[PDB]
Amino acid sequence: DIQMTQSPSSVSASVGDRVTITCRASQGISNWLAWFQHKPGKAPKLLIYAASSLLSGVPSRFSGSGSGTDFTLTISSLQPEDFATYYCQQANSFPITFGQGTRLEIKRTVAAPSVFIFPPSDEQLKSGTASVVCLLNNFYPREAKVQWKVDNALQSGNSQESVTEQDSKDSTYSLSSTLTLSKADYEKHKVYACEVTHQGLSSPVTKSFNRGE
Amino acid sequence: KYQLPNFTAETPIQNVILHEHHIFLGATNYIYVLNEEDLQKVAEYKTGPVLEHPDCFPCQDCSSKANLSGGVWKDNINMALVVDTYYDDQLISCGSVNRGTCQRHVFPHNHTADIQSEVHCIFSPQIEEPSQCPDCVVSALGAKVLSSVKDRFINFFVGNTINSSYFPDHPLHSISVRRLKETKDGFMFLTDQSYIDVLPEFRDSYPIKYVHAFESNNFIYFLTVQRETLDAQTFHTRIIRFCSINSGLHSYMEMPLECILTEKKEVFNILQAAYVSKPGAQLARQIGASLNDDILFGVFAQSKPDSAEPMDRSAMCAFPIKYVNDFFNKIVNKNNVRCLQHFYGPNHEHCFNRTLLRNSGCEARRDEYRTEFTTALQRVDLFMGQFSEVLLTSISTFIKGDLTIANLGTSEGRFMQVVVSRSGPSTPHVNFLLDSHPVSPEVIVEHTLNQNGYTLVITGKKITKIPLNGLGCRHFQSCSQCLSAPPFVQCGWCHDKCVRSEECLSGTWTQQICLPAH
Amino acid sequence: QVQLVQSGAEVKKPGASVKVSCETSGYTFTSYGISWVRQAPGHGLEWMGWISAYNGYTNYAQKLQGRVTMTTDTSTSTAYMELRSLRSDDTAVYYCARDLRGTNYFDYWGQGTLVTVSSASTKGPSVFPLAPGTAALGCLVKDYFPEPVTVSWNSGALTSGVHTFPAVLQSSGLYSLSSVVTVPSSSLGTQTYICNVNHKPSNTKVDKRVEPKSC
Ligand SMILES: *[C@@H]1O[C@H](CO[C@@H]2O[C@@H](C)[C@@H](O)[C@@H](O)[C@@H]2O)[C@@H](O[C@@H]2O[C@H](CO)[C@@H](O)[C@H](O)[C@H]2NC(C)=O)[C@H](O)[C@H]1NC(C)=O
Ligand SMILES: *[C@@H]1O[C@H](CO[C@@H]2O[C@@H](C)[C@@H](O)[C@@H](O)[C@@H]2O)[C@@H](O[C@@H]2O[C@H](CO)[C@@H](O)[C@H](O)[C@H]2NC(C)=O)[C@H](O)[C@H]1NC(C)=O
Ligand SMILES: *[C@@H]1O[C@H](CO)[C@@H](O[C@@H]2O[C@H](CO)[C@@H](O)[C@H](O)[C@H]2NC(C)=O)[C@H](O)[C@H]1NC(C)=O
Ligand SMILES: *[C@@H]1O[C@H](CO)[C@@H](O[C@@H]2O[C@H](CO)[C@@H](O)[C@H](O)[C@H]2NC(C)=O)[C@H](O)[C@H]1NC(C)=O
Ligand SMILES: *[C@@H]1O[C@H](CO)[C@@H](O)[C@H](O)[C@H]1NC(C)=O
Repeated sequence: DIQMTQSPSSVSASVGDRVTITCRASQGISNWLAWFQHKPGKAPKLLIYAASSLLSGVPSRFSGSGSGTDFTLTISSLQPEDFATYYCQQANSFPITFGQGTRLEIKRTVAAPSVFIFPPSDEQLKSGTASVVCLLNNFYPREAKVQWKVDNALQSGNSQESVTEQDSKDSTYSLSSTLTLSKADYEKHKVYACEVTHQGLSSPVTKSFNRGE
Repeated sequence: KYQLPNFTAETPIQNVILHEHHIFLGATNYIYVLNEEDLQKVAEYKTGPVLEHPDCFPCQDCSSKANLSGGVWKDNINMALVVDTYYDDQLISCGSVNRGTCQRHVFPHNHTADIQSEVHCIFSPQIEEPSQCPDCVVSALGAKVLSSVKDRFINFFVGNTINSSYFPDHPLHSISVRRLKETKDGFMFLTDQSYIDVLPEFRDSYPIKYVHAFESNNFIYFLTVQRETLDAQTFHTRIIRFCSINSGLHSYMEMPLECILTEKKEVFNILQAAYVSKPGAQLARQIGASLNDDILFGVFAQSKPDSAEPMDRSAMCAFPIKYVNDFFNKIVNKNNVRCLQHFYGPNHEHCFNRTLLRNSGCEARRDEYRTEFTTALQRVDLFMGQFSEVLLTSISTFIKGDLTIANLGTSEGRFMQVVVSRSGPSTPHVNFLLDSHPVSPEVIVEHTLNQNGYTLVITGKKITKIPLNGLGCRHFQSCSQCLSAPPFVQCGWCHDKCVRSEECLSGTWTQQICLPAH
Repeated sequence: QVQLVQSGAEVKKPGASVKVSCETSGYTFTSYGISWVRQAPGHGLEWMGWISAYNGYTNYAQKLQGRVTMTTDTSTSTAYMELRSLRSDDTAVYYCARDLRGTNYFDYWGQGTLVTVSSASTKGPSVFPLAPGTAALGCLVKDYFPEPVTVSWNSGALTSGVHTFPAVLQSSGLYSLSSVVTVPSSSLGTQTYICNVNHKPSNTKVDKRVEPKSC
């Protein structure tokens, strides 16, 4: 097998900047290299083949370079339609190998999250399991750190997180953590708290509730 | 019995290049690199027998992409050899196999002979249009490639001989100009008028073999051997002149050449080799030329009837390039000019009611016209029958004083040096046997110091470095005979040998008296 | 119009096999090759194999333990891929691409099918409410299989400020997502907020009302 190495793995830029993704080939592949643009919900879109040959319809701002083992993809002036996950593929030998991808993300002003907390409804708790959820609404960047505390004591091994994609309008994020416990371990503790650390908050924001209050 | 710097290669040698004191040989399945001084082998590179597969493209790992069992090895005969100096100096080689694609070898600074260090094939597929291949350069049936840098880019003027089997699947262009992309990873055709092909109906009935190609006076010329018309079975030679503006084919014209021997008059209508050079003073005043003018020296032969195969009857004609251009610009009228019969149809819309504009000698228009002359450009043989019973196959030219001297090679493998003059006996002052193999027309002439250079001559698997002066002496075996040498060879007797003063290292060298014995 | 149209999504139990089809149109079929590329959740693209309808040549990745089998029907110009001995590792999206023979330059693709491999069975979701200057309320769609679920609000009348999160695979093998929305807190008494959870695999259409708690 022959290994491809993309760099960087993820990078953020504003509209109108130049962004360059480098690909390193394990062996000399000559100019048998393609670049792909991949957006969620659709198949990968071939942009550049033969290291530097653009496909019909691809804008001029996309440019290919490199030969042998070093390759480069360049976007001169970014546009909103260009933020996606780009992949580096070889066409030189079997097995065919891709890169690890590169996430391109829009840069905006830092925005503090809006932290909410939802206790378990009585329906599920009357069934055996209770799940408390914590919400971080419309923030940037994704430097979120959420940790659960019960009776002022940290939690581990029971939280599962989930993040939305960058919003098409205001370029923000949103995160939902689900702390799942059994009704037995739930009815033994009083206060349930969610701690949030973010690059846009002066101090770690904690949102708590009492089990019956 | 001549001790000369030579080199054998174990495979036939096609083209040869001289650059930076190294000699590059493009041979069947190999590319050799010799030291210029002694023709000792310095470097090699194996373009050897290669396996062809349709699903395999240049620079690929074919052994992992396809099933290669039972594959017939194909010998990769060199077809073109070029050196690029515009950017990083490199060596572009085009072989016969692998769709006739080319590859480049980059030269390092510390060492200028590393041809196996950095090698990049020049190929890019055309997924958009699967029938177009600008990287398929060279026809295996015969190709002449002339490269030149213009407008800060590298251009490839290619003449290809086409078999009818190529056209269905793997087609090529009769005359094309390809631009090397700035990424050096592919050629491209800038317009629909960058290439001129033969009609599919005439791929077999109208063969075209491209003999020579050169650049002069900001014009591109291609010497070729074609059929006189289409329905006729006799062959002749044409010279092709065109312009190239932004990698295009403009003002394309074909004009027939005729080399006659008035001793009614027989014509030698098949060019075997040519060489453009400037003339010496004598021949210059003998052909109405100046010392700085470019002359096209051509070696012609007579065709076996209704064929393009030449018999052992040769001739030698000089065509001053300025007279060629003036013949293009003046002879044109309302009867000599014709439409290109093999490009357009014999009954085409353009071939009926379109004329060359007189606003024109090199203009590029959106709808370019491509013409073909009726009256030929004739010249009389300058040797006047001296080689009318052998087959000359190689020629080059240099100047010694006021004399223009021609280096000729024959079919039988003979090399000879003759003095070119219309008024005078065209008797070769040098004449020996290089090899049993015919002498290749691909030769080199290098000048060093004061008109004392050499010429590289190819015969079979062997190439030999032949000095331009002093060989006329090395066949005399007596001082009374060494004294009778023609004055321009400047021979003299060194004790036991007949050489020139440069080659008499120690002892006595005499050119005045000789004292025989009785 | 040159198009590649793959089959539908499929769910299989571990140990079984799956056969995905890819019907192509718009070009001479034999003149191109067909490759297959899968992507697992949280991972990048992975080449599985290439097949040439002209020669019948096939090449598979040694990473797949020879569990792959690609076939081709030329008279109908369709490609087929078979993956046997399915593991949970093989839960992914499978793509069918074309290339100009040996170029491996994939210009046109299929839409990709979802193949889900897990020892779980089809179970309808359980919708639980997430009750409240600004207010936030949501729906917790818990324990369903397989993906996906479509979640709207007020029968599609409320789109602004809605965030439906991607599902997360629980330690039991049942997915669970949450779909929330922010609304002005001055409307919680004059505007009812309902979330519509539709799980087509189980034909489970559910409309759940979200109202603030008792106190
Ligand atoms: C690779 O292909 C060969 C096909 O055999 C020949 O190969 C080419 C040179 C060409 O001439 C084809 O038309 C020929 O048919 C396979 O070798 C044959 O395989 C068959 C079984 O299908 C067997 O009966 C024959 O004996 C084989 N022939 C020889 C000479 O061994 C071979 O199996 C293929 N290799 C693969 C697919 O890995
Ligand atoms: C060389 O001459 C061409 C052609 O002149 C034309 O010829 C006749 C057919 C008639 O139409 C005349 O009136 C024309 O002038 C010149 O080409 C024209 O160039 C202009 C420049 O913008 C262009 O708009 C016209 O369409 C061109 N027409 C044709 C027929 O080519 C040209 O300018 C002259 N000089 C060159 C080519 O250097
Ligand atoms: C070609 O050149 C080679 C040398 O490059 C000549 O071979 C040498 O010949 C001399 C005698 O003339 C021998 O003493 C040497 O041993 C030879 N060299 C080797 C390596 O064996 C050869 O004679 C030349 N041939 C011609 C036809 O000129
Ligand atoms: C086109 O011309 C080529 C050149 O000769 C022919 O190719 C040769 O064909 C013979 C007979 O089939 C083979 O034995 C040779 O190996 C071929 N290659 C050579 C001589 O280099 C070819 O046959 C011609 N086209 C057709 C349709 O016959
Ligand atoms: C050029 O570099 C090579 C490194 O491979 C070395 O072998 C060679 O000696 C160098 N040339 C010199 C030092 O003249």
